[PDB]
Amino acid sequence: GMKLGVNLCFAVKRWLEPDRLAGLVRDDLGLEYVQYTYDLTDPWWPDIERDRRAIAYAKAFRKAGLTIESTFGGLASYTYNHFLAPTLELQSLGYQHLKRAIDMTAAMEVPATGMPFGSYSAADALNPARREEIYAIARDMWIELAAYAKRQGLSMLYVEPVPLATEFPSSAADAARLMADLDGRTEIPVRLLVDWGHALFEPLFGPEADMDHWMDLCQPWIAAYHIQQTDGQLDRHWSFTQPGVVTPQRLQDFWDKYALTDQTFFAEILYPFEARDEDVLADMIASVKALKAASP
Amino acid sequence: GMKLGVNLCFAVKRWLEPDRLAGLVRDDLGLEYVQYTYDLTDPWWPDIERDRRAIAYAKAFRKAGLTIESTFGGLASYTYNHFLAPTLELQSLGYQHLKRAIDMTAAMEVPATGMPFGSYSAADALNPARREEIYAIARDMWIELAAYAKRQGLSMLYVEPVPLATEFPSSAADAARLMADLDGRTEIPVRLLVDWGHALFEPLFGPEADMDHWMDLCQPWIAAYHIQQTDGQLDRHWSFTQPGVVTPQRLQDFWDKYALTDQTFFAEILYPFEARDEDVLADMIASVKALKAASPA
Ligand SMILES: [Cl-]
Ligand SMILES: [Cl-]
Ligand SMILES: [Cl-]
Ligand SMILES: [Fe+3]
Ligand SMILES: [Fe+3]
Ligand SMILES: [Mn+2]
Ligand SMILES: [Mn+2]
Repeated sequence: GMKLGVNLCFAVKRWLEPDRLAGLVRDDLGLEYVQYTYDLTDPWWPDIERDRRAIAYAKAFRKAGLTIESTFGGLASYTYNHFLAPTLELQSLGYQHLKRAIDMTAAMEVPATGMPFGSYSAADALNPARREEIYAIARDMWIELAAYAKRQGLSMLYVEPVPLATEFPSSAADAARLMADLDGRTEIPVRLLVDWGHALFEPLFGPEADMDHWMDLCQPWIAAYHIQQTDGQLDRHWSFTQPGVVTPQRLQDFWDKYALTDQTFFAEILYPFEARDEDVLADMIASVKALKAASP
Repeated sequence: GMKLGVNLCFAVKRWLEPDRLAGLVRDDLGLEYVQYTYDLTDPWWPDIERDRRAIAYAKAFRKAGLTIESTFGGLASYTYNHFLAPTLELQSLGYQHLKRAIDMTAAMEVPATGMPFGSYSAADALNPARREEIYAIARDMWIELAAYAKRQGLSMLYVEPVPLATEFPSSAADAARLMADLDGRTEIPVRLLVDWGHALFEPLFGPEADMDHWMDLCQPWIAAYHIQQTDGQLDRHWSFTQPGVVTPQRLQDFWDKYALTDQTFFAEILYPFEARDEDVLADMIASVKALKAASPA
């Protein structure tokens, strides 16, 4: 069936021991394809200690026979505005964040990394001229960072669109424009990672909260996915033990409809900090079994 | 009335212009006491750019007539395990995290900073020997960091207990132990900031999920609070337009019962990222109006 994976966001703060985490993904989840989260080792940490730990993960995962296909921004990263921030200095700290995340990913010998693109201030979000001026700087920064990433040995970067009018890209049309702006201008490809819970967010996208609309405008650029359960009313990141609009069969039918091959459906499931480790692990296991029960 | 303040977590990613943020707290929320969040300027950022931005917020708030009483950890910070992490290198990254936060706080001329103490890994959380080993290192770290803070001009550090058995301090008994261990050993005081949603978390604390139990074991050490609305079943951080067990009047009755004076009740309200700016702002204003509506004895 569908190529399933897991983003390690479920394990944040909890199963930190590299061999224990690899074993959990292999033996408990029965999954092979992994996306490593910045929420395990912060790009900003001094590089010696950061990379020592990130490399320990990379080694443990290789040894368990798992494939870390990419690293990706998480909640610590998403807290700040990065490339669409309201000052050049803050946008340059976005450059430096991603530059450092690229270094860490190269230390892991992982081929790709990505993140949401960034976020406008409240004032800037309301001002199209301001948005475009900021964006032009951001777009040039990603050209330079693609070149850097290529020199570090990476093969691809990703941008993850978001369900916010105050950020970019939000809509399938926004993502199409970003992808056109970068295509033929970057030394390695910059592609889209589309999160099902973002695309299906109804309050912002209404009748365009629809994955066919994403394929219509963006199919050729979508290189990977985040999957999660949601009611379409907030970005839930629920597991597949929970009810909502993203049934496992809906996922498998999309997979088959578009003849997908290597565009990993990474489960990106978030738990409240205060949930107990045993309950999170049980839930994650039942959730993966629910996903694997879809009929191809 | 009770001493209300606001933690700037509600503004993260949104009202970032320093004078607009300051004016919003002053004019729209009608408040004076502020807790600045690490979520606006990351302690890890390079010092020069980091302090330029942090200092711009400090100056704008001071000019608007607001008092930034402390800086405090937010979600970016809480993502990591820090002082209770399973390797000494990860613990040392927690040390450096707070050291850098102290640098940023001194640059702002803010007198105090704090955060939750840190977090055990899943394996270590179940090994009392490991917990003890890790904690003894953590405690020694905070001693050194209190010495550094004093040298940088700070007056106080805070630890925020949390509603997880995998972290310490969690219970009022944990918090009393940490406080007792550190009292007389630190060059400036290390005190508790208690979040009403953490103390009132029922699934962990059962009948000890209430604030009188916190005063019974910890009163002398609780120097500030986070207030939020909650149903007591998860750590909600709801605003005071929402139903739940932490009513404005209950907060005012607690404030009067214990003769509190300067121990600021900072509203710490969390909004989904995807909520619209104007909806967050409207709700925050109605929430602060609800809090001000409480009736003092
Ligand atoms: Cl572990
Ligand atoms: Cl703004
Ligand atoms: Cl440092
Ligand atoms: Fe996602
Ligand atoms: Fe809190
Ligand atoms: Mn999301
Ligand atoms: Mn909390």
